[PDB]
This record gives sequence, structure tokens and C-alpha cells, in this order.
Amino acid sequence: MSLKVDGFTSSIIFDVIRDGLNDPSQAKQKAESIKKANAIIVFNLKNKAGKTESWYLDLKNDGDVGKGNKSPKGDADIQLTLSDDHFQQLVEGKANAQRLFMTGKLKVKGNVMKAAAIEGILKNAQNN
Amino acid sequence: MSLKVDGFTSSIIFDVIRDGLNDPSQAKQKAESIKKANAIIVFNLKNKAGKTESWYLDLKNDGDVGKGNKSPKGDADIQLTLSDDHFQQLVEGKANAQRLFMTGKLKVKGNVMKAAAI
Repeated sequence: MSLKVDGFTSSIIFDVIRDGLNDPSQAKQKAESIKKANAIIVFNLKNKAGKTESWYLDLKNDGDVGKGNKSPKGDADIQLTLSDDHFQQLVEGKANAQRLFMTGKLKVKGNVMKAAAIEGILKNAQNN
Repeated sequence: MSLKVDGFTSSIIFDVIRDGLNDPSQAKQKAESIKKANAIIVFNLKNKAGKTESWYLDLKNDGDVGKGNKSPKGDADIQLTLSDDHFQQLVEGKANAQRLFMTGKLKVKGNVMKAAAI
């Protein structure tokens, strides 16, 4: 879709990530991020209105970003649940995923060692 | 036991790993990392102040993380020595383990036999 959603200020970030990942001129890093991450990662964002919106970052099959809590090409390997404000802090680099986890701000389903690597995964994903 | 130690910026990952491994809602994630990894791994971290701290990751018995260079159920199978900065890079996804290895930044002592699966 156009991945931005009302009520989730950080959600424009998924539009940027999709564009950078899908850029035909980045075929190499896409293939490199798929071989390193080797996971479907779902983000369940929670806003200060009480709502839940989800997005998926398929870095195990062909390299897709989209709306929803399930990739159409598989089921999630990792689920990250956190507030819209904390996700935006994490992308801006003013919050650390491992500290967010330890203080109860980020919940993780699946392999925690790939969640720990999320902001590394997020850089090399769309880094044009 | 908060396993992180002052002076080792990366060591929070041992708290992260313990919580994620011991999470009761992840009984099956736990059960597979014990079933495939099938080793006790010790991390010997070195900081730029010259100190050494170690942690163990028992992933072949029931799956515990703790402080020190010796696991209480059976003892260490493979030992990894690296700096605090490089380990933090490795954990955060900004460095590759086998390239830390081929450049001498990461040292591997012990059994290749357990080491291959991690």
C-alpha cells in the first residue's frame, strides 16, 4: 500500500524503507540483507490512542515491505511490539533496542538475537 | 542477577538473551536453540581499560545464561574472545562474525565440533 497510517507518526518510515529496499539499483544489498536477516520481521506498533497497526519486513524470501502482521509469503520469524514513539526513537537512534527490551518497552517474539540486531538490520536494509 | 557489568557496554545482551531464552511464552524457541546449538558457549570480553569479563550461554542442557567462564551443568564447549566494542557491533548487526575472525578481532578456543553450530 502506501504504508503510512493515521495515528502512527512513525509509520511513514515504512514507505521510505520499502522504496530503498525495492530500488532496482540496490539488487545487491537487498540480496545481502535477505541472506543476513533470513527472517520475516513484523512490527506491531501501539499508539497513544490505544490502537495497534502492523507492518512486515520480509527479509527471507524476495524482499518486500508491506502492511499487516503477516507477510503473504510466510509467517513471522520475529514480532516486535512497541509504542509508536519508541519505534521512532529507535529509528532516529535515540533509543537502543536492547535497552527498550530490558526496560519492558519492547516485546519480542521469536529469536531475541535477531531482534537485538534490528537497528543493524534496518540500516543495511534500505541504505542507498 | 542483572548480568551486565559496568565498563562492558555490550554486556546488556546477556540480560536480553536470558530474558528472551527464559520467556515462558517462548518454550519452543528455547527448545530449538538447545536442540540445534547443542553447546555451552563462553564469552571472554575485553575492554579498552584492560579488563576481562566472561559469561556463559548453556545451550545444550536446559538453557541458562550467567556470569563467569564456567557453566554449572557440564562445562564450556567453545570460548569466544573479543573486545567489548566489537561484540557490541556483532550483537547490534553492524559487524560479521567470520570477518571479525579472519581479521584477528575474534578468537575461538575449544571444540570446532560444537562451534560450527551456534
